Amino acid sequence: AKAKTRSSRAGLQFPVGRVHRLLRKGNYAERVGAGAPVYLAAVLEYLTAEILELAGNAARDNKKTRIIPRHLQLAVRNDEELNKLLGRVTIAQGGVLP
Amino acid sequence: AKTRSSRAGLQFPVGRVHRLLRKGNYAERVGAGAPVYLAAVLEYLTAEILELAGNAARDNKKTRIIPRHLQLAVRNDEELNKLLGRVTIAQGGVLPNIQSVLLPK
Amino acid sequence: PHRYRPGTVALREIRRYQKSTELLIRKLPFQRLVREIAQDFKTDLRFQSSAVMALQEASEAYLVALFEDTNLAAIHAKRVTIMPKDIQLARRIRGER
Amino acid sequence: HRYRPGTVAREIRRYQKSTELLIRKLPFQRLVREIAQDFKTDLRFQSSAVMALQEASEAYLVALFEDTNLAAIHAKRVTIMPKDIQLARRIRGER
Amino acid sequence: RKESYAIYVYKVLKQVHPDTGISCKAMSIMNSFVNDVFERIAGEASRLAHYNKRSTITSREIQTAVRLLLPGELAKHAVSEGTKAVTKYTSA
Amino acid sequence: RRKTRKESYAIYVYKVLKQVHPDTGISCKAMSIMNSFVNDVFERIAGEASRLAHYNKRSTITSREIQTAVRLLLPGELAKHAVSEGTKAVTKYTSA
Amino acid sequence: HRKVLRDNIQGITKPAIRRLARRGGVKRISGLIYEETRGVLKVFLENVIRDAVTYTEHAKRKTVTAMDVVYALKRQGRTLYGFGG
Amino acid sequence: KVLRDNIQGITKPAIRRLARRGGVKRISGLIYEETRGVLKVFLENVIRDAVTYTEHAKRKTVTAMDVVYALKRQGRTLYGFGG
DNA sequence: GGAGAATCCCGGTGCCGAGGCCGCTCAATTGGTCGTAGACAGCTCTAGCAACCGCTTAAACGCACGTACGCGCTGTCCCCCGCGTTTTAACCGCCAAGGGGATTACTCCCTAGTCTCCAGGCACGTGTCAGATATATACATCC
DNA sequence: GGATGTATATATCTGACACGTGCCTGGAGACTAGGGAGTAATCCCCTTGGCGGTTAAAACGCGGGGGACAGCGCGTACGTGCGTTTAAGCGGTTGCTAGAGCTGTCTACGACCAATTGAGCGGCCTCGGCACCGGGATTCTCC
Repeated sequence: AKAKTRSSRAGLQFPVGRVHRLLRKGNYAERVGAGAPVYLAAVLEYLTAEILELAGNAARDNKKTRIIPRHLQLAVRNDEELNKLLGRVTIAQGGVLP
Repeated sequence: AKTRSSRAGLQFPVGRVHRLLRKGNYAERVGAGAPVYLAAVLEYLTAEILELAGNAARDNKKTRIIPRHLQLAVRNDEELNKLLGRVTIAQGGVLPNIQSVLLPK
Repeated sequence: PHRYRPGTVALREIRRYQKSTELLIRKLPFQRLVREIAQDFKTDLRFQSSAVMALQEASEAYLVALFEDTNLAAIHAKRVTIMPKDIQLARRIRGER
Repeated sequence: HRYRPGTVAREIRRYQKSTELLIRKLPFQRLVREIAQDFKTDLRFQSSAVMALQEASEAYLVALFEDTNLAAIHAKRVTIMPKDIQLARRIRGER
Repeated sequence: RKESYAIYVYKVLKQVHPDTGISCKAMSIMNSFVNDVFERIAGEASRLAHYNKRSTITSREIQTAVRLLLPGELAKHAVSEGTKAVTKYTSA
Repeated sequence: RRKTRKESYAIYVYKVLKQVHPDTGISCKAMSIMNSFVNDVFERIAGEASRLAHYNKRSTITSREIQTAVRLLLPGELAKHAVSEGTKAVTKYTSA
Repeated sequence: HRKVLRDNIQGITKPAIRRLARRGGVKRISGLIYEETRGVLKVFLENVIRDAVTYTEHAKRKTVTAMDVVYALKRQGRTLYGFGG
Repeated sequence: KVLRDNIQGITKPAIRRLARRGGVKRISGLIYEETRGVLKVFLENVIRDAVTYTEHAKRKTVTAMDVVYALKRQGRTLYGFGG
């Protein structure tokens, strides 16, 4: 039959096969279930989109059409839950909140 | 059937450390001398903490080590207190320490 | 009659409670509090007694460590009485609130 | 013409709006090489490595100065003093 | 052959903001971010499987690791997204 | 049915104690604390050596990984005496 | 289904908070400290119990064990020795 | 060649700028030496681990990934150099 | 300085239950063998790191003057401590019931391993504008 | 009201961003075999709930003193501006060195099987440590 990717079956953009490979070759357990890479890829894609939307809103507020680390820093620190998740993380060339 | 701890001259079990390494999902393979090295380091740290704990026990006219003595031994040592800086010892208490600003004059 | 000066009893109690290791909160009230907090995450839960004891040990260690930093802040402000702003500053600099 | 002491500290708004590094690069690189001299002789560095070190250290110092200012305000002052840095570092868990 | 997530990040960006670019430094920051969260979730799921004497990492371990690691509403929405994806993948 | 055998380090900690303090005993709670300490140190060193092997694209955890992990985790003279103890043990094991 | 516990934070009485502050080396205490400490303790317990009940539910049990609490504390950087592990 | 007073290369105006980005108005004169000592301690703690990682790999050049791992292992994750 | 007094510590007394010693069993360790892939050594080679140099100019440095802030002293008053009395609920020791977690045995289905085949992502090469820097300016902040 | 830093608009314009090519490595499809996992049943232990006593702690109220807080004065140290000096940054150059990739070899590790001994559980005892008491000594507050 024709080869359909596993991420097109789940309706995702992130690579399910690469995530499965990185789970297998990362020494996490002896076996890896069939739906664990799909779940993980969906979660990673969701978090990526959540950050990127706020960063693009920040970029538009500053009359820019291109996201730079300053916009990522602003988007993260102005959001409560994202700031809690990335609390011990430093973003290079991000600055601080005025 | 000679044991590996006796070959290495140790008290801790080299076979059990090897098995825990092989079954802990740390790498595909485990070297032959890794369990020996790790068992030696574990026994060294055990002896280090137990010596101070026993000294603290003797300073209090006791002949058994209790968690209070372990707490005293760990917190009175500059490097053990840094190794165990985020560890809570149950029934250990604190170190007697009053700020000098609160003492009467 | 006889009355010790305000502060002698405080230092006496500081020595007394720094020399001991037992738990300073009553056990039945702490257990009721733990069950009440837990009934909001799942109903009809059961606890091992050792679980409640571990919770109490951790909570008391946390509170004593917080009071030490609170005292440091109160002294920094040139006071001997601790106030809620000292707790707030201690938790702010630690990274909790 | 002279601005009141305080008005030219404008500087807070200027340096909280930008993102560039506030320490110069050659002195920091010399300091890093001198510090690393005591762990192993004849070491080499990627430029990427020195820039990462500078980013990390500047972020650390800015985050420390924020807590130092909190302590100075707690003591009902506006000037930061070494005792403020010491209190901040001690409550964090570094002293 | 240094594999990165740059193209998938770009595909997602084209969905949220159709007319917005991104620079190399911001793209590398996003790559570091996705690698970091992958490592966190995978390590937590590994520990969860070890605690229960299991050999397999399944979607249930991933769900519990997400509930342990993400705060508040992020966790709820990520759980819904993951469940929806696994449901779509299975019946297909 | 039958009580499952639980594993601990009680006998080895007791042997080390009888080596250091021949006339001192130890209670049950203190032995549990020592067991937890040994397990925690084991897990820390093993995880750090695992990350070390993954960073260099290796498949084997050797004694070099253990030594580097001990140097990364232990502070001050603890690290020096630990690497000397480990090296001496490995040398004696190999010479046999 | 048992009963619904309510108003149990007041069981953390004032003498007990005074004893905790004494072991903390504190000499004088304001009257507004007790409610602040009750709130702080409630937040701390909520976080730890949330994580412990998560572990308990993943294991598909109905009883919370001591190892659940140990894991919940450890994943927050507050390792506890003496209760197994 | 050996190096000398390079901690004095961290000038006073640079420390003032770092404090301005932190939101500080007035600065005592004794803050500069304190800040230099703190920075030196932090740098030593990070560079020790970075050189350890470099020596374990049998390399002579310290790379950016060594710094990234050294910062990560002490709870100071840094995005922007991991590739 | 003494002097009366709550308060703490040492010695001595029972007295117990938890620590220390021992036998039996079985599962985990050890020894031996074989296969094979990971690791190590040697060679090449090219990118990138170190070193030098010359010039520009912006940033650091040093000095003086003024003023705003930190610090010390004093007085007030309120609110925390100490103590005595009363009231309440924790704790300890029972008992009774049952549910749920651990164990055992069996089935079966899902995941690893193998191999084949193809397509998607990644370097390489190419064309174009978003954002930075300049020049001028009205404006908002400040004294 | 005048000074002065501040955001706004326009012109330049380039180096980084987005797009088009080959291919080869990694992902997908198909088949096979075995062990991990789920189900059902059994059982006992440990969790929940209740009662009763008893007594130690908590709660409450009153008096008083001492510590927090506000105000005032003063002097010092920090900021601000200006002129001078220095060294960082940039653009080049060169050299060479170490990290990276490739190839071949072989030793060390996993896998499997058999033998056996060390370690964990169940008993069996006995003394360090603790509650209680008495005496002496110690800090503590008033004269």
